Amino acid sequence: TEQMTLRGTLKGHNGWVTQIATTPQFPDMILSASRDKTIIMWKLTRDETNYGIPQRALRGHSHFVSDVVISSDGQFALSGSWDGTLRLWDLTTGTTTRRFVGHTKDVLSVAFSSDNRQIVSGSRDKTIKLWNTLGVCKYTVQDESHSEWVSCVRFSPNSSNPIIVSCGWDKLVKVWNLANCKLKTNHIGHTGYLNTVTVSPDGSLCASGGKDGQAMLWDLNEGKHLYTLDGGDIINALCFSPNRYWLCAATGPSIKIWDLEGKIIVDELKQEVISTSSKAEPPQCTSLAWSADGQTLFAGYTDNLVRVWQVTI
Amino acid sequence: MGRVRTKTVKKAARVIIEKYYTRLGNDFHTNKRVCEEIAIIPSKKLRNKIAGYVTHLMKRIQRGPVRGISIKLQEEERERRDNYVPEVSALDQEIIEVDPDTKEMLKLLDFGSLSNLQVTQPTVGM
Amino acid sequence: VRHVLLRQGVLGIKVKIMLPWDPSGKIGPKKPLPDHVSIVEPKDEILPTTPISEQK
RNA sequence: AACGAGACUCUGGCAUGCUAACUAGUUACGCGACCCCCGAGCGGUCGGCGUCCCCCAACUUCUUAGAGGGACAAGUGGCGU
Ligand SMILES: [Mg+2]
Ligand SMILES: [Mg+2]
Ligand SMILES: [Mg+2]
Ligand SMILES: [Mg+2]
Ligand SMILES: [Mg+2]
Repeated sequence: TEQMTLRGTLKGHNGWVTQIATTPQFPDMILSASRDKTIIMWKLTRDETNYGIPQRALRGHSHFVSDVVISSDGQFALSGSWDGTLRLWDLTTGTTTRRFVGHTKDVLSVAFSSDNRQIVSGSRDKTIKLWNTLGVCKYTVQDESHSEWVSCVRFSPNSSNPIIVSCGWDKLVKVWNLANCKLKTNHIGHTGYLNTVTVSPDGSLCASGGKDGQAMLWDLNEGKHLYTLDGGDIINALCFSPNRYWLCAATGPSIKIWDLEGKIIVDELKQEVISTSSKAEPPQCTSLAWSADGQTLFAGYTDNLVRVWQVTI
Repeated sequence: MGRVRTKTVKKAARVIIEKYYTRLGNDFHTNKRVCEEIAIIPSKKLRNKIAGYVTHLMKRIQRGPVRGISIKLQEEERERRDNYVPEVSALDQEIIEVDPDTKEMLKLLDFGSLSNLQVTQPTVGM
Repeated sequence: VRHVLLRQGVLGIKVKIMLPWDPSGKIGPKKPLPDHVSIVEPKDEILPTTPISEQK
């Protein structure tokens, strides 16, 4: 029985951890963005003494850091912030070499092209925006778009047809046709605003979630609601596994993992008992990201910690 | 210090929750943005205090109902408990039995079944 | 404020008027009174929803 | 329901984030010049002192002043019908 166990904890932050990034070129490096205006590049000494140490602390931002994603080669980081800007760092020195300016309001998420030639972002402005790596705004989808905050957009690692998926607060999913930027299809349902959306490595699914508490699956060429997984309280962020047919979801206080063959819980990852005197005793989980290995996941919580979980038999 | 919110801060925060309840989560910095979008608060200082009472009220409403806010999702669970209760499919039954001075109250109204008898301890209460 | 001369000394006049919040206009001022929060609310939210998927 | 209280307006405290500056600068060197060996060196070079002179160099940390951001009893623990 493939079962997750608490491997170790990472510590050193000063606010909520809101995103974690990983890349196969470097297995010892991990990038975590936070709610204290800074992002942290770690140095994973896998010794159980402390599973890691903060290597470098990138700075320069005026508000919360909502999203972060590494380049395809592991040398550039792109981060998007509530101050309404994106910064393209340089994960050797620091020194943001390029920055992007135009969203009127908080940037809620950003995504990177697998050939590192297009950048997409969505915002409280109610708009999707597409950019060159020189920071010129290439296109703005103000029409045809959501009517509320564009909470998360993603790039499809598809073979040839370039399409981007979007999930917002008007409780819709919208798939786009690149090179013409018209709405391919919609996906309706989802009573409650939406928090994330994420596609499988090959691209056939979009495990989306939100206030409904449930994770819906969708089809990328057929265009049907495949099925719903019932999650419980609320779904902060969802992620497919790199090397298996698994989906992991971060429910409120605890993580849930599903096998899609027969649509069944593998396990719920909890945390330990505490003597806290209150409603919402658990710090909630915010965002989680598999490794490139497929042998460990990190998940960031609302108590300034990043916890590491490892698979065992 | 003080920190006693005025009635113009405790009435915004009451209307807002009624209208927009499904946006107002449980953290302060997201509410500080939702409130800024939905209503027109003509100051930063007032906006923050309104969005700071909204969070108090939200934490309280994730327990039992509060007596100033009528939200849709919490009416129906009371409407249920008024439509019927989980206790019985029978009535509380007609098959119930009583004691003297009522047998003669019925003897002058003509009943004849399903009763009992016990002449009570022989002087008034003590 | 004004003065008035009558054959028995002077009277004074004071008049104060409160302008009625002309939005963007010229009859009164913009920028309503500070303690004037106002909440807007739309409709047409029909929740009836089974996961249908339109295609363009 | 109205006024007063409060909200409000100015000011003080924080931004190595933005806007941008020979009527504010800094760092660099293009400099060069003065002076001392004051240290490697010798005295130059390596360096040290400069409200000494420059740049059609790079930038905005210090200066100036505009737009936004930030604090809410918001988080955690007690006392509160
Ligand atoms: Mg003040
Ligand atoms: Mg000052
Ligand atoms: Mg000087
Ligand atoms: Mg200001
Ligand atoms: Mg308390």
